[PDB]
Parts: sequence; C-alpha cells; structure tokens
Amino acid sequence: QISVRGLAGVENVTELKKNFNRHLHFTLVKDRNVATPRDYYFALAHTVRDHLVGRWIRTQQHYYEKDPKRIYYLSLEFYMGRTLQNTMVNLALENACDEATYQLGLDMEELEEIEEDAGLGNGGLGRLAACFLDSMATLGLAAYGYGIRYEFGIFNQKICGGWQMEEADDWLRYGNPWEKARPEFTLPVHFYGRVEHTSQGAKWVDTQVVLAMPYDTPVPGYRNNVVNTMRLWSAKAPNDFNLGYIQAVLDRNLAENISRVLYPNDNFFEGKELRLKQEYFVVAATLQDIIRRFKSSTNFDAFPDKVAIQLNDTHPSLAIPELMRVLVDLERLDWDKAWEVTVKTCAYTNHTVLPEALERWPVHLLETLLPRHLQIIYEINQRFLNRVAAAFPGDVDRLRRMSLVEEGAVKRINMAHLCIAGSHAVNGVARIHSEILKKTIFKDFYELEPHKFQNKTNGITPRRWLVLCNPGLAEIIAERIGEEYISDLDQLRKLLSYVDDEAFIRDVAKVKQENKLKFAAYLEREYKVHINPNSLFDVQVKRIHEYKRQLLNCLHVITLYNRIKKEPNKFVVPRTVMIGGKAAPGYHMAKMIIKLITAIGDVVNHDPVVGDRLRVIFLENYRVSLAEKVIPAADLSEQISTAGTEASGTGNMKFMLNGALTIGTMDGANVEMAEEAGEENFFIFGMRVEDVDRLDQRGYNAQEYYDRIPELRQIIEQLSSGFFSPKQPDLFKDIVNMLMHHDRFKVFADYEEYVKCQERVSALYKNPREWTRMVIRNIATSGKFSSDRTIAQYAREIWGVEPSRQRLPA
Amino acid sequence: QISVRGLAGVENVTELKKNFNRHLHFTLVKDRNVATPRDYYFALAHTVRDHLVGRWIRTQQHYYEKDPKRIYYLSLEFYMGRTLQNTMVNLALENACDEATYQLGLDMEELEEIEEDAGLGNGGLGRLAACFLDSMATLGLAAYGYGIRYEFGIFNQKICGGWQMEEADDWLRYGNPWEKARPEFTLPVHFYGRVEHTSQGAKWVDTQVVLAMPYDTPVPGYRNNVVNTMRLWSAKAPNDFNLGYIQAVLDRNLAENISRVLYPNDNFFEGKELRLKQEYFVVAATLQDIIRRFKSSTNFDAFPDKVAIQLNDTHPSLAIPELMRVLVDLERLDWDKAWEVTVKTCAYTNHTVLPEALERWPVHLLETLLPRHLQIIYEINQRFLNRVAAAFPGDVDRLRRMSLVEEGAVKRINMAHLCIAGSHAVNGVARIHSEILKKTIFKDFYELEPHKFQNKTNGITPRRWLVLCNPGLAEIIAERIGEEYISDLDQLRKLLSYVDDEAFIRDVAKVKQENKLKFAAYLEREYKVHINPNSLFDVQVKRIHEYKRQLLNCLHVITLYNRIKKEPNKFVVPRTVMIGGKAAPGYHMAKMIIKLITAIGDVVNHDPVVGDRLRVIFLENYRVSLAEKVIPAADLSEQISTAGTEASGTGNMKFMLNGALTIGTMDGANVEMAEEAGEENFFIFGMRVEDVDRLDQRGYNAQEYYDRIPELRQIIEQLSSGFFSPKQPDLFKDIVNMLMHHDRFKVFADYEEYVKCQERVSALYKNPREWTRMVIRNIATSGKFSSDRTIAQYAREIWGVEPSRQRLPA
Ligand SMILES: O=[N+]([O-])c1ccc(C2C[C@]3(ON2)O[C@H](CO)[C@@H](O)[C@H](O)[C@H]3O)cc1
Ligand SMILES: O=[N+]([O-])c1ccc(C2C[C@]3(ON2)O[C@H](CO)[C@@H](O)[C@H](O)[C@H]3O)cc1
Repeated sequence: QISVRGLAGVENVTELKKNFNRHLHFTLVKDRNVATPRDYYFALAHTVRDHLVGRWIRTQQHYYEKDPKRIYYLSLEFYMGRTLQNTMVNLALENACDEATYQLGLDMEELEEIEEDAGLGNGGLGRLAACFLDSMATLGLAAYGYGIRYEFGIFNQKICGGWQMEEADDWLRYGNPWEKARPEFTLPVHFYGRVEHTSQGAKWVDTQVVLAMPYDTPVPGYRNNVVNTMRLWSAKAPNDFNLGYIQAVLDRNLAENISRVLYPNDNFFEGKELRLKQEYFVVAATLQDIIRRFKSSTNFDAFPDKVAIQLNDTHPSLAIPELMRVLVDLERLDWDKAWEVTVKTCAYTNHTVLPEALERWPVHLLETLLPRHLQIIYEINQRFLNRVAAAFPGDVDRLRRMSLVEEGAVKRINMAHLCIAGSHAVNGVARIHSEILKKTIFKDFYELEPHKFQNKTNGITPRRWLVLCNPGLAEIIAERIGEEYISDLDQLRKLLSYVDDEAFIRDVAKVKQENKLKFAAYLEREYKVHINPNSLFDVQVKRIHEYKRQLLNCLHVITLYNRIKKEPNKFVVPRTVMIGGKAAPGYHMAKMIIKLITAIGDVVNHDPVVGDRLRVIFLENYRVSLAEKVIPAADLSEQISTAGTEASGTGNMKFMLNGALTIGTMDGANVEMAEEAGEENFFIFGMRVEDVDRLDQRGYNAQEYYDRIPELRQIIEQLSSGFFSPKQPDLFKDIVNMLMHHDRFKVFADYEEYVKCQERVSALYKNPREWTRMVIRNIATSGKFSSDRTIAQYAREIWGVEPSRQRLPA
Repeated sequence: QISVRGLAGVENVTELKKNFNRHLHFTLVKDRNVATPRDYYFALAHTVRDHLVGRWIRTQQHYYEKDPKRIYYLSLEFYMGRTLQNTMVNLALENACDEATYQLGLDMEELEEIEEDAGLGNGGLGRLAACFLDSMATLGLAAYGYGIRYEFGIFNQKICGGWQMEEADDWLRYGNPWEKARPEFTLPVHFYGRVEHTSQGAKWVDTQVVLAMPYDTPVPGYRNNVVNTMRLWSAKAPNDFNLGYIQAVLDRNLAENISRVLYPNDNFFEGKELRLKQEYFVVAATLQDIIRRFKSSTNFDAFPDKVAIQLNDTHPSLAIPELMRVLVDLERLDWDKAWEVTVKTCAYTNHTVLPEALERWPVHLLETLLPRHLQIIYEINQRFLNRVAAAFPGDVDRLRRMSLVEEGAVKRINMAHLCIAGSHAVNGVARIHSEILKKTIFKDFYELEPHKFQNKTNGITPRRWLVLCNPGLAEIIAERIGEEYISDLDQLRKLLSYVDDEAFIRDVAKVKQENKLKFAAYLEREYKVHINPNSLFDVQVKRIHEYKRQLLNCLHVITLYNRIKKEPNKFVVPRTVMIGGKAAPGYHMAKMIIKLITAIGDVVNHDPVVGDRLRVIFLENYRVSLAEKVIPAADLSEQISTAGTEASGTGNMKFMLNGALTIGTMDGANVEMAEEAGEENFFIFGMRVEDVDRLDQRGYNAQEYYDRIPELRQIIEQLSSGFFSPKQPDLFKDIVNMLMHHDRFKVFADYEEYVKCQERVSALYKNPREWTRMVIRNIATSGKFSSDRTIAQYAREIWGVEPSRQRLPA
C-alpha cells in the first residue's frame, strides 16, 4: 500500500504464504478449520522470526571474528512492548506480510493486536533502555542488553468504581515466540555466607546458590542486517536444593522468586531484601558472562579496551564491588590495578534528583546478604575519602557529605556515591538535569573530579515512534524528502521549506484527522466510550505522580467546566481531555488522583449543558501498545512537571515527532525542545527553576493563591464540599489538605499562568492553517531527539567506539 | 542394519538430513561449529516429531467424524520413559534416521542417551498405564490418557556412603519437545467454599479457583498411522489471585504447587491434603473435558454409550461423586437417572491388597476441601446400604463392614468401597489377585453383586520391551517367523518348533552374551565398576519394599559368600548379583535394606579369596531407561515376593520376553507365567498362599527357623555382631530385630527352599545348551503377557468396544 513499508515481491509473498502454512501445521498443530486468530498470530510470528535467525547467527559470529569492543547495558527494566511489527519494519517485510496474509484471507492489523506487550519496565527508564537497544543495533555497535526475565511485568490496570485495581500481567501464558532459552549457559549466583581470611586473601564461603538461566531475544537494527542480543536471566533452584522430601521440593519457590515480579515503583525507593537480591542476581550473572566472553578472545590491562559497562541508574551499582571481588579475590590482581580497570570499564547514568528515589541500602542488609561486597565497599570508601582529604585539607563536613557510608539511626550505603567513585563517566539525561547535578546533589563530586561529568540528552527511536505507530505521517514525509530520515532524523529539517506549501499543510492535517478518527473508533469498540473527533485532543499520559502534576491539569479541567456553566451560550473550542497512567500500588495520593479524574468525568460527561464541548476520559491501562495508538492522535501534549523535577521526559519527544503541539514548563528536555523549535512555536508557561528556588527561600504559602484567585477558591470549595462526590462528601479531603498545607510541587503557584497559556492554545486551534504550520515547525526540528543521536554521543564520548551505518551481508 | 528396524530409502534419508539441518538452524539457532551432542539430540527429536503431526491431526478429526465410543483412562501416574526411539519404532523410521545421522557424522545411540526419562510414576502402576496407552493406539481405540503434568517426577537416586540420597528430577529443564501446550483449553477447578440449598437444588459457592492448563503428548500406534493423545493438566493461578501487591503475586505459588511434584510412595497411603488436591484437580478438569467433547457430538441417556471412564486404582475415585455433582447440580438430572449413567460409565481397577496402601480419607479433610462431594458420598452410602439391608436382612455386621464411611477415632471414607458401589466393573490384575479380592477384602461386595467382578491379567508392550530394548533378539526371531508377532505376540508359540534347532540355540545364546557384554561395558563407563561377563547375571530390580523381599535375596548372597569362605578351593558357578530400586524417602526400613546391600558388596567385592566368583552390585537410580538396558542382559529374574502380596508384577513379564529364566514364588502373574511355560521350565519355590494362611493361623515364629537352620543362624550372628559394619557394630540392629520379632512377610519361612532352588539354577547354568533350550520355551510362551491381549480384554469385556488392527491412511 504505502512506500515506506517496503516491497511486496511475487517470490517473497509466495514464500511467506507457504512458511505461514508450514508453521500452522507443524508448529501449532492446527488446521484452518479449527484455527483461531491467536493461532494465526503465532503462525505469522514464527514466519517472521525465521527471517531473523540467519542474521542473528552471522552477526554474533562476526563479533567473534572481528573482536570489537563490547558494550554491556545493564538495566533492571526493559520496556519492549510488542515485537512483531517492529521486526517487520526493521527487516523491510511489512508490505510483503500484509500482502501474504491478505491473500490467505487474514487482516494483519487484527493479528498484531493479539500479541502481549513485553512489559518489563515501569515507564520512562525502561522504555529508554528499549529505544537504546534499537539504536545500538541500527548503529552497528556490538551491544548486549542484560536484565531479568520477570515472570510478571508491570501489572494490568483495571478501573473499578473509579478506583485503580491491579492484576498480574501473566505475559508468558501463551508462550513467547521471540525468546530462545539457553539452559546450557546457566551460571551460579551466590548469596549470604561469610568471609574467611587466609594466607592468600579473602574467601567467600558457606553460600546459598541460585542458578541464573539466560533467555536470549534478538534485537534487529534498521535494514542493516545486524541482530544484537538482549539476554535476560531467570532464577532456578539447584537440584540438591534443601536436599521432608515434598516440602524441600516445594521450597524451591523461595530461590526462584527472585525473577518472579517487577517492582512497580516509578521514581521511588523501597529497601526490600527481594529487590536487593534481584539487583545482585543480574550483576553477578552478567559479569561472569562478560569475563567468559573476554577470556575467549589473563591480561586484564586490556579489559577496558574490550569492555564497556553502562549502569542504568544505581540499580546495577553492585557491578562495581562485584568486579573488584572477581579481580581481587578470584583473579589475584592487586587492589590498585583492579580499581583502575573497574573505573575505566564502568560508567553511570543518573535519571532523577528526587530524594525519595535514591537508593540508600541499610548496612545490615548488605552485611547479611553480601558480606564480602560490604567489606569491599568500606575499602573503596576509605581510599576515596583519603583522596578527598588530600584535595580539600581540613574540610571535615565535605568528608561526611561525600562518604559512601551515611551515619544515622540506621547506617546506609549511598549507591549514587558508590557509582560516581567507581565510574570514569557520570551523565544526566538532559542539559538542565546535568547542570542541576553539578550545581546541587553532586556538587562536591564535580569539584573533585570535573572531567567525569557529562550530559547525554535522551532520545526516542524513530522506528517505533514514527514509522510503526504513524505510517501515514511517515509516508507524506517520505513523499517529499525520501526515506533516509528514518535512520538520520536530522533530515526532517528539510520540511521547513514546506511550511508554506499548501499541499503539505493539507496532508499533515489530513493525517492527524485520520489518526483521531481511528482512535475515536478504538475507544468505542474496546471501551464503549463516545468522543467528538472534531474536538481538540488534549492528552497527558505518563505514570501518576505528584511531581508530574496531573492535579494541575485537573484544576484547569474544572475551570473550563465552571466557565461553561457560568456562560453556557458562549462559544468555546471543544476539547477531549485524556489522562492516563498507572499508580504504584502503595502510593495512596496517586490512587486518589486517579479517583479524582474519574469523578470529574462523572460530573462533566453527563452535564447536558456542556454537551459535546468538554469530555474528560481516563485512559485505562496505559502501556507501550496504547502509547502507539494515542500519541499519533494527540493535538496537545501536556508536559507540566514542576521546574527541576522531570530529569528529561521522553513522552514529550514522542508527541513532538507525531504532530502535537506542547504545553509545558521549562523542565527536563522541554527546554531543549523549545530551543530546537523556537520559543514562539511552543506553549511555555510557569516558574523556571530559579523561580522555584526563590519561592522555597521565602516559603511556599498556598493560602496566598487561594485568597487572591477567586476561580481557584471556587474549585477548592467544590472539592471540599462534595460537589464531585455527593455520596461521600469528604472523599477528597486528603487532596485538598495536601494542596493547601504540604504541596512539595507548588500546584497553585503555576495555576494562573497555566490557565492563561491554555487560552492561547484554544485561540490557535481556532485557526486550522496556523495550528498546522506550527505543527510542521515542531516535526521539522524534532531530529535532535532521535536516540540514534543519543547513542552516537555515548559511543564517542563515553564508550570509545565509532558507530557504523554499514550493512552486514544479508 | 537389521530388518525389523525398517527401510532406509534414498528419498527418506535425504529428506531427514535436510529437516535435521533446518531444525538445527531455525529451531535451535545454532550452527555445526558450536553445536553440542544435546543440540543434535533436539534437532533429531524435532525432525521425528514432524512426522507425527499429520497423523495426529487426522486421527483426531477421524474420531470427530466417526464419533466412536471414547475411552478415558484416568491415572495419577504415567511412567513414559524416553520417547525418541519409541516414536521411530512405531513410525518405521529407525533405520532411516540411523542412516541419516550416520551420513551427518553422528551416532544415533549416543544422541538417544541425552533424552531425559519422563518419570511421572513410581514403578509398576505408572508403567502399566504407559504400556496400556501404547496398546490402545496399536489396537485403534479412541483412547485418551488423562493425568497431571508434574514439574518434578520420581526423584533421582544417588548413593552416598551406601545410603540413598534424593534429588529433584528437573526433567523439564532443557524443555520437552514432545508436549504441545494448549493454554486455549484451560478449565477452572474449584476448592473449599460451602454448600447452599435453594428452591432448585444445592449450590457450591464461595470457592477458591485454580486453573487447569492442558499439555498434549502424542501416543503413536505400531505402524497403523493412529496417534492418540495423553493430556496432562498443569496448575495455574487466576490473574486476580490474592488481588500487599508483591506478596500477592508471590503467593500464586500456593495454587500452582498442586502440579509441582509426584508423591514418591510405592504401595503406601499418605493422607496429605496436597495429595487430595491433586486427585480432585485431575478429576474435575478431565470430567469437564469429557462432557464438552460429548456435547460437541442434552440427552445423557446416551452418555455411557459414548463414554467409558477407567479408574486406575482409587486415586481418581472422586470421578464418581464429581460426575454425580455435574449431572444433578448443573445438568438438573434426577438422582436415580444420574446414578444409572455414572455406574454404566465408570469401571475400577484394583492394584493391591496391602492394607497400608488403601486410601481412607479423613472426613474432616473432605468436609473442608470438598463439602458438596462429602454430601454426595453420604447419600451414595445411604442408598447403597439400603440395598445391602434388603438383600441381607438383619445382618448388621455386614452393614458396618460394607459402609463407605468407617467409624473410629477419626471417621474416614473408604475409597475402594466408593469405587465398587459406583462402577459396573471391578477387576484385579492377575488371576490369583482377582480370586483373593472375591475371597477376602471384597467378599461382601462379591456376594451382593457377583457380575461386577472380573480379572484382567496385566501385560507389557512388546514394542518397548522387545523391539526397542532388544533388537538383536527381535531380529533372530523375525528371521524364522516373520514380523507379525510384534503386534500379535501369541505368534511366538511358533518358536517351540525351533527348540531342537542347533542354529537357533546358538543365536539365542549369542544375543544374550552380546547384551551382557554391552551392559558390562555400560557399567565400567558410567559407574567405573568391573564385572565378569561370563558369570550368571542374577537380577532383582523393582521398588524397595519389605513385601518384595530383597532381604531374602540378601540372605542367599551371604549364604553363597559363607560357603565359599568355608570351602574356597571348591568350584562354584560364578554369579553377578544385581539389585536395584528406589526407596520411598520416608520408609526407614527400605533405606536400611539399601544400606545392607551396599555393605554386603563392600565385604564380598574386596575379599581376595572370592575372586571373580561372586560380585554384589547395587544398581543406582533404577528407572525405565535403565530397565531397558539391564533386562536384556539378565540370566535370572528374581520374583520372590511372599505369596499373596504382589498383585501381578510386570517386571516378571519383561524378563520372560527377553531370555531370562525366573526364580519365583507362586505369586501374582508368576502363577500364570509358570502355567504358560510349564512348571518344569520355571524355578518355583516356597510357600503358596494357603501355606501362608496356615502359618498365620498357627502364629509365625521366626525363632524356630533360627534354631533349626545353622546356616541361617550364622548370617544373623554376622549381622548382629557387626561383620558387615565393623565401624558401626549395631548398624543393622533394626533389620535383625524385624526379622526375628515382627516380620510380616516371613523371610525365614522361605529361606531353605529358596537356597535349594538356587542350587538347581546353578546346576542348569553349568549346561549352556539345556539352559538355552529352557530359555527358548519361556520366550515362546510369553505371548499371553502382551498388553495388546490385556487391552483387547478390557475393550470387549468392560468398555464394549471392538479393537482394530486396520491402518488409517498415511
Ligand atoms: O525502579 N526505580 O527505582 C526507578 C524507576 C524509574 C525511574 C525513572 C527516572 C526517569 O523515568 N523513570 O528516567 C527517564 C529516562 O531517563 C526520564 O526521562 C525521566 O525524566 C525520569 O523520571 C527511576 C527509578
Ligand atoms: O501411589 N500409590 O498409592 C500407589 C502407587 C503404586 C501402586 C502399585 C500397585 C502395583 O504396583 N504399584 O500395580 C502394578 C500394576 O497393576 C502391579 O503389577 C503390582 O503388583 C502392584 O503392586 C499402588 C498405589
């Protein structure tokens, strides 16, 4: 049908059809008479998977022969989503499979909807890892993603009576065609035990053993025949485990629980033992794999020349003392040499400045679980603090501030401090965030080792986030400037010369309308909700957190409702306000915010006076597959975090690429987005970081705003009195109390400017032509936000490797 | 190489080679440069599996079109062993695959050794189910085996310091190529809850739900293109299970533990809740499947015309009240009609008379777990006892004896009584056993309903137990009488005309010598033990139990040793005595017997005066794959249970078919074996059942034998004094105490006749020609013991279906 989806050749279509029929018979053990849509999905998945294998084997043997420097990306989260369409896109198989399935009497888009998301992440951090894997393969880097194969990913969210309910995401129920179990490469991981000092160094003895079994998933690059590997470890009990008999076998579950479930906290630290076990499990298994592969190329001087380890936040921070453990205790290297190798091998990416998200492990936990690692951490701290003392003599408070060990009621290890000490590079994820790191939380470290500190602004893959989810936009762009931009997104700048092109303006607006129609149809089918497709689609989708200020959005929604009710016969630009996102199961306030949103919807959506002018919808079970549907349909992207709180954001970039305009604070990557597009083409409002600082120095008093803004006062009085909960008048008392007395994120302080800015959005939307011209200027300047740019920078500035767009032989 | 292994055609070999290479590439994702023997095994298994699929699909659609009466064989155990060779044998692919792998530079026999046993059974009962499945497919019956897919089968046995150690049999670690998961056919199973009485019958409410997910394994018939199904259920938690969050997900293990592990008890009842859950789990899921398939053919009058349910012992006995539950509570049938259908549908096979093996469930367990089933059981009992009272008026003691409810300290339900009441046929498993049932434990029931009671003497499949494990013998037989005997074992009678044939005598003896050489080589390679291949191979392999009297064998071994030590320079026929078998983990005496055997070996095997004249070896980890190796190599089969204790035995039949002579008591199928071969061709000794009864009436006094037999006295004095345990003098005190004071199985009573009989064995072995002629007379009369004969009898006399040897189209 469309050009960017590749060729549908007679030979290819014929071959795909026969392999589809082969798999249905031999693999699924079904015939066309009893086969269901799910059977058809699996037959298609196996058919496409077959095309990966040759490339996968030859890529990995190529790395063995050429022996390039290997990049190991360690993460506790990989939010991969669906794999079928992505694989077809990267292999240029989409049109061919579309034709083949059509000739078999099947609709491929229907089949694609059957696949479960691989939901092995919480949101932004996990999705970044996934975009990064795609870019690393596209840029021909010898890269390996390493993590945990959770049996249960992020929970499925159900909404019952306006409240979030959680259910287990049993994503492996029907099997995972994309993974290859590798039980032959199983590795032992040690826990507990004790340290024994001998004539020749320390020994870690009397340990409990858990086995780490790897599952490998292919990661295809964009049309370059490169297929890299994501290796995820699964926990297994040894066969003599606990070996009355029956209970011993049943107790194997205790060891195997390590890989059972993803912790569902977004930007929050929970110091549970099981989480620590997960973190060591991934690190210990991965490092053995790294060392084995290095030895199969004695001389560890060359280790940093052949190995780069990237720590995705502090979650895999134990890699630092684990590498030291292996080099000192097992390989018999002297401390100083081992440390030099470790520092040159490891690099650390920080993803947030929120204090509650920072990992600070109680010493007593590490003492019991990982006694040798604690000893190593103490020794690292002593040697590091000796360096600080030499550089800043007499500065005793600096010594306590910089220590890896924090004193108090319970002694803790600061994992961020550990990472900085043991890494040659430390980066933030957007320019403003990286600057905040050097100015505030890591100021002392920057002063000691300025060369260590870098910025690497986040990005998103244009394969998943344009070509896959928005083929219509990809096609109209390709019609004018060709296909090269898909792996070189800076080429979108060429679209600036089409901003006054009448045909292009029409096409851009047509594509958006088509996307909105499709999404309005999706909503009616799966959720029985009706929306006006001519209204402005106002979208805020992201995890529910106070810092992200879904509450500020709520206040605007109520303002709009109250203004309509005051002047019902006055014209207003119609809006569909969509808010979606999951709350962490133990985060009470986040769960109350979800309830508020649905409660507002219950009032607004059923008021006859409002009509079709305002609709408020909560998007249930927000996840990667849903993002692919809603983002192409959006007109307005809500990126309204308090300045200085969102390290980068990546959702923001997805909306920019897909033809939505942005309303946002000068926070995270929003700053760079506005810089790229021009401030005139962005709806910027509210306090800057400096303004938040001034308010903090003075003391934030919410009452002041309540007293001086009558429209704001009305809303608070409505919430308190039970206007949005008639049967339970005091339901939202916690929310009002927080807003009025202990709001860390200053919702009221940005209210007036936010409402004002929203009026300017509505004004522009009244002029379709000028709205679309501004959209074109956003799409055209979104190139910087490709994860190909991000990864090229990591490669050149941290890892010391050169990217390559050269094809491997097919 | 050999005829019975089929043709190796040019087209077939070429095709097998290319499909092997295809699977290695696309399925295993390996190339020849990094592939291991295990990879090669899996490539072969997938290649052979491909040949099953067409036949599997067309067999099942054939049953859908023809709608024959379906046979459902319910068992908690299916001891399948390895599948690769069996599949090749039944599909006539053995020589072709041998050639194809040879041309690829691989040894197929080496590859076959990689496959794990499917060890989902304890011994005889589980292996009977497996032989039965093979015969049902070979006889073209529409038969389905239903059970549980245990994650862990029978434990692997290790011997440490002469003691049994258990380890988990992680049989699924590398995956199971033979099963097909069918998550789409998952069914709910209910536990706990309460009974609610309404205007329209009882309702079972407030239940806990566990999901039953089926895995299907193909069961190929012998060269008839029939492929039946064994469906095994796996336990799964529902997704809202226990739905703080983390613990709820972790607690899913509680539901899923149902299918975790096989209870390792052979002939012993352990009244644990988890075992009851397993039994209901299989029954509830299976019955829903049966009813669904019946409805997809309202009128339950035809149910028994279309469905037969065979209960393999009392383990699936809950099928009776569960069928009643479904028919009465859910389908709204009247009690009397439902009962008529149930009785006509169900049949029960009893497998033992040992009191400790009989299932007697505490009422309080059933009350809590299955409250509705208990109510139904009570109602069945009341109506049954009303029938007894009408037939035998005033006989109050008969009423208490026959009741399904047993009174006492704890009230219990007798599951055997439940099965007899609710089945139209009740059978024992050998003529003597079936007679014992009518004369003793079920006398009252036989008197009430004589027509119900039948015999079905056990059998073994000649495919696995001759063609597969002993191709050399199969071939020399085929050379004379053709190939028809493999599916018509009665044809072996034709070999009686070759008993004086000098060429045949030589060939039979040659095949045995070759088998002995191969096994002697297997022992040295995998276990580093050296044996004389010219010695008589004296073998007792079976589960370790007091009734099987491994101890009597031990006494003879010591007698032989003591006689050698008394007269060292006197000639004796050299023996290798091999004893193998697993002990239940909680069975202390059985574990002590294993220790005794190894302790005797430690003394005998290292005495320089003995030389190579006597060797005592404990065969570690006895299992189906090991049986296939040792049975073809045996000269003497030890079947020495106390008369009236071994219901049938099946190991006995395997040895008979493979050219060993039998030393045995008149117990179980031994009686019929001797009847078939002629008593002159069997080494029969010891008490008959009537002799055991006489001794019981008089009182068994072991001291009498000790006092009157000096050779026996010596052995007891050696055991007591510490001759076989110098470092721990009193180690075997429990054994001596049991033998002397509380021996239920009268070891001493058969000692003299046993030793005498063994002398006659040694005498015959001195004359190779006459030994072999007697062997030929055993092989020639083993035909009755084919499970094809057994299944034909079940089909005609219980199930009301006719077997068929007709081919389905290929
Ligand atoms: O399980 N955690 O402890 C955890 C999860 C997710 C995060 C984050 C941090 C964050 O999103 N999720 O990383 C993204 C990728 O760099 C940024 O775009 C977000 O601004 C940041 O909040 C931090 C810690
Ligand atoms: O788990 N159980 O409760 C259980 C297991 C095995 C058995 C048996 C009974 C037995 O062997 N195993 O059945 C065979 C097949 O009919 C007979 O050949 C044996 O004589 C009998 O002991 C009974 C009960």
